[PDB]
Amino acid sequence: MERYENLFAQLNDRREGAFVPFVTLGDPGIEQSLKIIDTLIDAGADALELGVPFSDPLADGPTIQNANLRAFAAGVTPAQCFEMLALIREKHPTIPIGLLMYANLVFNNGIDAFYARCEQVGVDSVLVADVPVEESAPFRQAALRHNIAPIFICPPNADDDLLRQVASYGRGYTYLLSLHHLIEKLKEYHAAPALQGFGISSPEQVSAAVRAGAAGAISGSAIVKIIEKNLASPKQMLAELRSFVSAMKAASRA
Amino acid sequence: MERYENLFAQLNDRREGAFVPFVTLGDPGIEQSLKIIDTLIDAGADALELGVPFSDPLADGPTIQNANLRAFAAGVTPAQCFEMLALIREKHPTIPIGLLMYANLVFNNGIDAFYARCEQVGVDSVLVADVPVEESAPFRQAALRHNIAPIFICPPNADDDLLRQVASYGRGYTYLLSLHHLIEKLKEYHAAPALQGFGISSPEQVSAAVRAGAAGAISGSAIVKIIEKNLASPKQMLAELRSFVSAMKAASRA
Amino acid sequence: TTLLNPYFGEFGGMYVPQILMPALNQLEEAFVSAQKDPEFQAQFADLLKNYAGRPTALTKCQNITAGTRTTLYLKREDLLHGGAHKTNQVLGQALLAKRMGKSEIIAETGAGQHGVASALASALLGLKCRIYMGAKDVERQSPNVFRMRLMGAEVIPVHSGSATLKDACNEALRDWSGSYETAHYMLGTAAGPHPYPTIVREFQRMIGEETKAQILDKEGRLPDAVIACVGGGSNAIGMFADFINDTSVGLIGVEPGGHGIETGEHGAPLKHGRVGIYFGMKAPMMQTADGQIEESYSISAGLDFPSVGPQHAYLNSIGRADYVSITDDEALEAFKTLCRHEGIIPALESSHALAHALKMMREQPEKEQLLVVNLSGRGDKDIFTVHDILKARG
Amino acid sequence: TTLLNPYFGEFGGMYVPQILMPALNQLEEAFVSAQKDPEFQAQFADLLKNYAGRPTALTKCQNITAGTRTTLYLKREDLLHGGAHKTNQVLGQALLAKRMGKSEIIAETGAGQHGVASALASALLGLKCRIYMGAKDVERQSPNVFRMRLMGAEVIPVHSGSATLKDACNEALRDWSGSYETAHYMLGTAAGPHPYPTIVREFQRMIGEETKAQILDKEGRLPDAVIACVGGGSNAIGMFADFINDTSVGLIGVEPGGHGIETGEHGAPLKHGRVGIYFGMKAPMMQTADGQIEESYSISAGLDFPSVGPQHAYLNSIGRADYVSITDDEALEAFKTLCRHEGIIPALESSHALAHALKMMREQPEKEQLLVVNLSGRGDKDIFTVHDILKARG
Ligand SMILES: O=P(O)(O)OC[C@@H](O)[C@@H](O)c1c[nH]c2ccccc12
Ligand SMILES: O=P(O)(O)OC[C@@H](O)[C@@H](O)c1c[nH]c2ccccc12
Ligand SMILES: *Cc1c(COP(=O)(O)O)cnc(C)c1O
Ligand SMILES: *Cc1c(COP(=O)(O)O)cnc(C)c1O
Ligand code: NA
Ligand code: NA
Repeated sequence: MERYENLFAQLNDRREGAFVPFVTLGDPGIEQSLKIIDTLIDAGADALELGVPFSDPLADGPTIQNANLRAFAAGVTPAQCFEMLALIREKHPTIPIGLLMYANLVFNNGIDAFYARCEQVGVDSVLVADVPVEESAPFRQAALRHNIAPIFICPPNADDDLLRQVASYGRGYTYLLSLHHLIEKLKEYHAAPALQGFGISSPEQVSAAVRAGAAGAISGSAIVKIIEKNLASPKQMLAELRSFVSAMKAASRA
Repeated sequence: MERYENLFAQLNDRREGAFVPFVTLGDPGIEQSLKIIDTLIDAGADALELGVPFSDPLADGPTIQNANLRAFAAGVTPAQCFEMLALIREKHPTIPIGLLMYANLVFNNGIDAFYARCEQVGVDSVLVADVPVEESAPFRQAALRHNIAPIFICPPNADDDLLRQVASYGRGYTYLLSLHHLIEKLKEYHAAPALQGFGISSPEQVSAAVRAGAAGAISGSAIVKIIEKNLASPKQMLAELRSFVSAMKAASRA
Repeated sequence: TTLLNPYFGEFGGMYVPQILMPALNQLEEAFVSAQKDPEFQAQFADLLKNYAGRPTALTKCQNITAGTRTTLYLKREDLLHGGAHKTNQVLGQALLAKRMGKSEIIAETGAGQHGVASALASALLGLKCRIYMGAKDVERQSPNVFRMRLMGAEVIPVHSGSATLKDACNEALRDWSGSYETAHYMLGTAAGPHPYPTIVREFQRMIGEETKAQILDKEGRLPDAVIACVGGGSNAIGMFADFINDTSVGLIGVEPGGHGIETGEHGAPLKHGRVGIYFGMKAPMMQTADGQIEESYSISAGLDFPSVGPQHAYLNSIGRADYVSITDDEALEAFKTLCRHEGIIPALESSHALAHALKMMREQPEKEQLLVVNLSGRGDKDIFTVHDILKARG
Repeated sequence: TTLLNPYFGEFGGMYVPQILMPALNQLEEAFVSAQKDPEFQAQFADLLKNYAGRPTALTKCQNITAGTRTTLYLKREDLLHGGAHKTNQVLGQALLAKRMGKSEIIAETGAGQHGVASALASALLGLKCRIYMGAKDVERQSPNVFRMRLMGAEVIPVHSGSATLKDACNEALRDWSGSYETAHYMLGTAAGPHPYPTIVREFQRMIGEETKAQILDKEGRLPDAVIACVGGGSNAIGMFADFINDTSVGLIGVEPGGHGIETGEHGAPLKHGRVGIYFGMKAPMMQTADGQIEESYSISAGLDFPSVGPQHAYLNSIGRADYVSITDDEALEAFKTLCRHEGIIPALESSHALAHALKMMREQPEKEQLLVVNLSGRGDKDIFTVHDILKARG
C-alpha cells in the first residue's frame, strides 16, 4: 500500500498522472520478461500491473490470453513468478507493483499464505479479477494483514452502493473500468485514487483520463501487442516498448 | 391334361413310374437350354417341369434361385420362354410339359390370356407356386377353360380337408411334397396321380417313391446343379445330364 | 376358410405356397383370441406405456404456420422408444409369438428401423431374433446393423436378386416355411398375406386413437385432415384407422415421388404402379411391363417397399382416402424447415408427410384448416444423408 | 446481497468479475419472480408435456435382475425430446430469457448434447442462439455440430487453452459480460455461479418428482436408493432433489473413473479432486498442485466437466449423499448388458449409473433392494465409440 500512497503524493506535487503498464510475467520467457519490465521502468512507468499465468483467465481478452499461452509454452509457474517478483523488487525499491490474479491461484495453498508471499517479495497490491466485492472479505482481510492493497474494479454498470463499497474496501488505487461523475463520487467517498483501464492505447487517452480527474491510466493489450508483434526480434521489441511507454508517460505530465 | 392321362396309362401298362426333371427355361442361355431339354428327353425323361424366370421366387431354394439369375443374366423374358415352349412342343408331340410359375407372371396381362397362351404353345399343366388352393379359383378355372391341368402341391402338413380339395381341384398330376397314407388317401379321393418332389437326387429315391404308390418322381435341384457345375463345358454338361437322367429313369422301371 | 376377411375389396388375400397356410391360419386364430383376451390387452398396454413411452405427445407447431390460417399438430411417434412408430406393433407381435408358444423371431428390414425394433422387442421378451437384410442395405446401414447386434439379434445379409428389401422379404418367408412351429415371422408393415395387414393396423391403431382424444381435448373438434407417409402403410393405417368412420376427416397418404413421377425413379406404386400379386398379396406394385418386380426409389431408404398395403389400395379405390406424392427435394425442404422453426429433426420418411401439409398451407394460406401430420420417426439417423446432399450442392 | 443463499455450506458463491454481478442479480430476481408466477409454471408445464414428452416412463428391468433380490427401475430421460434430460432445463431457461426481455442465447457445450438442447429450445421459442464449443470437441462431435446448425444456431469453435469444455465455458462468460442486456447465458449444468446451481436443480426436479409418484404407484413405497451419473450434476440433482428430505432414500452419485482413479486419468473431482475457485464457484476440481485447472477424462465425453456442482459437494460433506466412481470398462459392460437384456441403448454417461447399480446387485445378490437408476440419455450417439473400442479389442 504505502508505495502507492507515496507515488500518488509525489505525482500530485508535480500535477502529474500515473502511467501504469500491464504485462504477463514470463511472457515470452523469464529472461525476456525481466528485460521487458526493466525497459518499461526505464522508459518511465510509474507503477506496474503484473499477471500470473493462469489456465482459465475468463476476464482476459485475446491479446492477454495469448500472453498467458506464451508464458505457459515457456513453462512459467506461479513459483517462478514469485522469484521474478523478488528480483524486480530488489532492483527497484520504490515502484509500486500490483498483481493481476485469478482466485484459484490465491486460494490454492491458502489465502493467507498467498498474501504473506506477496508481502515477502515486496508486492504492493493484488487485484483478484474473479472476486467481486460481494465475495471479497477473506481476500481483502488477508491482504490488509500483510500490508497489501486489495484492488477493486469499478465497472460502468456501477450503482451508488457499489461505489460506496469499492471506496470503503479498496486501497492503493481504484481500478476504474473504461466517467467524470464516477470519479467525483469516488473522491466524495474517499476512495483510493482512480486509475483508468481497458482500451488505453494512445497518448491522448492518458491525457483525457487525467483531465477527467483520474490519477492515471493503465495499459495492457497495447503493450502486450508490441511483444506479440516482435517475438522474432527481442531487441526491436525493447526499442518499441521504450518508445511507446515514453510517449504514454509524457502525456501524463503537466 | 390329356398328355398326362396318356402317359400315366402307358406307364401303368408297363408297371413303370414317371421320371420328371425340372429346369429353368433359358438357363444358362436360350440355345444351351433347348439342348439341355432335348438331352433330358433323349435320356428318358417321361415329362418336363419348366420354370419361367421370375424376379422374386420365394418358393425356390438357392440352386433354383441361381438358375433364375443365370437366365436373367442372359436376358431371358417370359415372351422368349413361350417361344422356347412352342419349339419344344413342335419337336416332341407327346411328352407332357408343365410350367412352374409365380402368380404375378400369370396375373400380369390377364389370367385368361396366360392360359390361352399356354394352350397355344402346347403346355399341358401349370403349377402356380404362390397360389394355395384357397386362392386358386380363378387360376384353376382359366386353366380348365384352355385344357390346361392346374397342378396343386400336397405338402407334409396336409389335413383331410386339404387332401379332398387337392383331389377335387387338381388335374394331370398331384405334386406330392417330400407318405404311404397320403398316397392312399389321394387315391381314395380319385386325385390326379401323385408325383413326389423335393430333394429327389438319387436312383433309390425314385424306386422308393414308386414302391410307396406314387406314379413317379420329380427332380430339379439335382439336375440344375449339374448345369451349375459345368457352365465352362457345355459338352460335359450334356454328357453328365444324360448319365443322371438315364440312371434316374432306369430306377422307375419294373 | 378364415375367421376374418382376407380382402379389402379386390386387394389382399393369402398368396403364399400351400406349406405356409397353416402358419397363417394359426396366427389369425391366435390374433383373434388375443384381441378378446383382457390379460393380453393389459400386458400390451403395460409395455406400450411403461417401456415404449405411450401416449406420445401431440405437438402444436405455431412457428411453421405463422401468417396462414392453417393450424398444424404433429403426432410425436419420433418420441417412441426406438425413435419410430415401428415399436408399437413389434411389441404386439412379440406378445403374440409368446402366446403361440414360439421362442424365435424372424424379421425382414430395409433401412433397418424395423430390424432394430424387432431386436429390441425380442431382447425385452426373451425371444431369439434373426433378421434378414439385403446386402446392399446392410452396406448402407452399418449403424442400424450394429444396434441389432448389440441387442443380441442375428443379422443375415441377403445376396439374392437386387439384394434389397424385397429380397429380404423373400428370404424371410423361405425360412418361416420350414420353422413356423417354433418361430414367428414379425412382418414390418401393413402388407403381405392375411392376417398381417389386419394385425399390423390393429397393433398401430393407438396412433389414431390417441390423436383423436388429444385433438378433441385441445381443439374441441376433429381434424380436417390427417396426413401420413406411405412406404408399406403401417404408420399411415395406424393414424387413419380410428378416423375411417369419421366421414368429415380427410385421410391423406403420401408416397415418395423420388426424382419425380415422370422420371420413373420413385416409390409411388399406389398411384403410379400396376396391380400385381407378390409377397403374399394382390396390391399395386412397382413392376416391369412383363411383370417382374422392381425397386422403389426415394431419398428416404424407409419408403423403399415396392408395393403398398392392400387396405390403402382399397381406401383409395372407394375414395375414402386420397394419396399423393412428394419429391426428394420437397421432403428435404420440409426436413430443414421443421428443424429450424420447431427444433424437431424429423425422419426423412415423415418429412414427406410434413411436406404435403406445408403445400396445403402454402398453396392456400387463407384456407382455415386443422391438420395433423403423423411424425412417424426422428431424423437423427438422416443427418449424414442430409449433410452430404447439402454438401454436394453447396 | 441476494434473494437466495448462494452457498451450499462452504461450496458455491458468485466468483465472477464485478461486471457480471448485475446479470446474475437480474437473473436471480427473474427466477424468483417466475417461480411464484402461475402463468410461467403453466407455460413451462405445457412445453414439457406437449413438446418434450413428459412425464417420462419409469421402466422395471426384470431381465437384468433375474436371480437376485434387487428390483431395478430406470427413469427414462432417454425418451425425452432430444434424447437426454438436458431438454428440461433449457426450456425453463429459455422461458426465463423471454421473461427478462432477452432475444439472444449464449450456450457452452462439450459432447454437444446441451448445445443441441439449447439450439432446439431457441428454435422453438424464437431466440437467436450462439454456441461455444472447444475446437477439439467440435472435431469430435460433427453430428451434434451439424444438428445445432440445422436448428439455426451459430456454433463458435474455441481454440484458447485446452480447446475443450472448460475453455468454451470461459468464452461463454467473456461474451455475456458484454451482451447480457439482450442475451441470456444458458449454462448447461448445476454448476457455475449462483443462481445457476439453484435454477438448474429447480428446472430438473421434475425427474425426481415423477420418479417418486411413479414408484409409489407401482411399488407402494420409496426406493432404497436412487442412482445417477455426475458430470456437472444436473441429472443427478434433478433426480435427488425431491428425495432429500426422505431420509430413508439413499442418494448415490457416480463420477467417471476413466482408466482408474489410481491412473490419474479420470473425471472424479468430488471424491478425488481438491476444492478450488473457478467458473464462478468454490467447488472440488481437477487441478495441478499449483492450482491450474485440468481436464476430466472419461470414455464418455459427456462426463468431462472438470468440477462438480456445489450442492453435490455439500450433500457429500454432510453425508446425505454418497459418491462413487465407475471405470470406462465397467460403463461399457453396463452399456452392453442393457442393450442385450432390456433392448435399451443407454448413453455412456448414464451407463456409469447403471454399472454401479449392477455392482450393488451382483456384490450382494440376496440383499433385497429397490433401486432407481436415472437413465439420463439414449446411447444412439455412442454406437461408433462402442463399435471402435470393441473392434480394437476384437
Ligand atoms: O488490455 P487493456 O484493454 O489495456 O486493459 C488492461 C487489462 O488488460 C489489464 O489491467 C488486465 C489484464 N487482465 C485483467 C483482468 C481483469 C481486469 C483487468 C485486467
Ligand atoms: O429342387 P428339388 O428339391 O429336386 O425339388 C423340385 C423343385 O425344385 C421344383 O419342382 C420346383 C422349382 N420351383 C418350385 C416352386 C414350388 C414347388 C416346386 C418347385
Ligand atoms: C419404416 C418407416 C416408415 C415406412 O413404413 P410404413 O409401414 O409405411 O409406416 C415410415 N416412417 C418411419 C420412421 C419408418 O421407420
Ligand atoms: C451432459 C450429460 C450428462 C452429464 O451432465 P450432468 O449435468 O451431470 O447431468 C449426463 N447424461 C447425459 C445424457 C448428458 O447429456
Ligand atoms: Na411402397
Ligand atoms: Na465433473
